[PDB]
This record gives sequence, structure tokens and C-alpha cells, in this order.
Amino acid sequence: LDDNPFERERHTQLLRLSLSSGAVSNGLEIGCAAGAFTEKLAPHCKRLTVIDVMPRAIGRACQRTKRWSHISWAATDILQFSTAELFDLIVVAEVLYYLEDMTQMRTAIDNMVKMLAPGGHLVFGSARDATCRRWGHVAGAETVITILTEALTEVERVQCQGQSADEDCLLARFRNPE
Repeated sequence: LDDNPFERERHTQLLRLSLSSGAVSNGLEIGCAAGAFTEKLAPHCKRLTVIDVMPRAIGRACQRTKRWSHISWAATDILQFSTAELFDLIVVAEVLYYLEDMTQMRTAIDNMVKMLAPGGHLVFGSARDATCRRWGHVAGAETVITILTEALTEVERVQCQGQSADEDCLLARFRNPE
């Protein structure tokens, strides 16, 4: 799905935002789909850790990025996961579909904040509130962006009104105040 234009643009914005501070020491990617984005991010991270509830998704994404030796993978979700070294970039571009209510949502967000380095950046993207609403995911971009703003400083956003009904989404970039 390289040459479908919408995904092309979304990946480019995600990367642009992720890149804005120069190279990342220690990055976290949350959810990894087929490894398309990990492949673009790995080269700009001194260390990259990728977390994904779905093991078979990891078997696959790992193939894709075999060439780099500074990536590691965890079969776990953002509620259950925790690190010992903070992250200067957390990317969360995947609908956290496994989040069943606002309390899971609120908790997931706290964990992300707990793992941001100082002046670390959190880049978020997802289908807006109403596409997610359409699919049983409780909430999406605007609700998450309201909660993230409580803890973090929004630096920038971009909106990706692509093609179909599904293809319309919002990305925002937050700084963790030092």
C-alpha cells in the first residue's frame, strides 16, 4: 500500500513531526501495523522500541526492518508496558483499538507521559472522533488530544483530509515540559 496517496501523505506528516527535533536517542512507536512506518523511523533513532498487542504483526514487521539492529519489539499494550529509560519520541499513530473505555484511555495516556524524557516529544495521529465512533473504538483524535493537552504542550498539528470516508485524520505534536 505504498502508492496509495493518502497513506503516503499521512506517513510524511508523521515523519516530519517525528523528525522536528533532529535525531531521536530513544524512540517509542506504539502499535506497528505492517512495519511501513517503522521502516521510515528506524534510521533516525539511535534506539527504537516498538510495541504491539499482536505477536504475528511483530513476526511480520520484524522481517521488514531486519536490516537495522537497534530495534526491539514488545508483544504488549500501552496499559501493561513500562520502561526504565525515558523516550525522547513516542509516536502513537495507530488507533489504540484495544482501549475499551475512557479510563483505559486516561491510563494509557498517563503511561505515555510517564515515559517521556524531558523536552521529549509525543507525536499522535488517528481517525477523528467520528470514524472511530463508527467502528466501536470508543474515541479518537479530538478526545485523545484533549487529554494529552492536560499533561503536555501541543506544539503543532496537521489535518489529513484524504480520499474516502475512512481517510481523514488529525496529527498533533506535543512537547513534554522539562
